[PDB]
Amino acid sequence: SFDRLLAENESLQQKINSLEVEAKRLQGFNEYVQERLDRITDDFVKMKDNFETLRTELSEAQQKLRRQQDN
Amino acid sequence: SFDRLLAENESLQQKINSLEVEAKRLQGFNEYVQERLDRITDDFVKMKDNFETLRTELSEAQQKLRRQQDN
Repeated sequence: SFDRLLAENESLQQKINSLEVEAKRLQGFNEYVQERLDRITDDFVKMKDNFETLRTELSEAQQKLRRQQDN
Repeated sequence: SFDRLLAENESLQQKINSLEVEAKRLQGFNEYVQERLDRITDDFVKMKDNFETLRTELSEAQQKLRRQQDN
C-alpha cells in the first residue's frame, strides 16, 4: 500500500548524501572564516582610519623631508 | 516486509528539514563571504606592507616636523 514511500526511501538516503557532505563541510568552513571575518575587520577598519592620519602627515612630511631629512 | 524502511521514511523527511535549511543557507553565506574574503585580503595585506613604509618614514618625519613643519 505505502509502496511509493518505499520508492522514496531509496531516494531519500541518496539525496541526503549530497546534503550531509555539503552542510557539514560548509559549517566547518563557516567556523573557520568566522574567526578571520572578525579579526581582519579590526586591523583593517582601524588601520584605514589610522592610515589617513599617517598619509596626510607623511604626504606633506615627504615634501619637506626632501628638503632636509636629517641633513 | 520492508516496514522498517517505512519507519525510516518519516524519519528521513524530518531529518532532511534540518539539512536543507542549513546547507543551503550556508552556501548563500559562503557565496557572500567569498566576495569579501578575497577583496579584503588585497587592501589588507598590501596596506600592511605599504604601512611600514609610511610608518618608518613618518615616524622619523614627525620628530623632524615638530622642529619645522612649514614654519
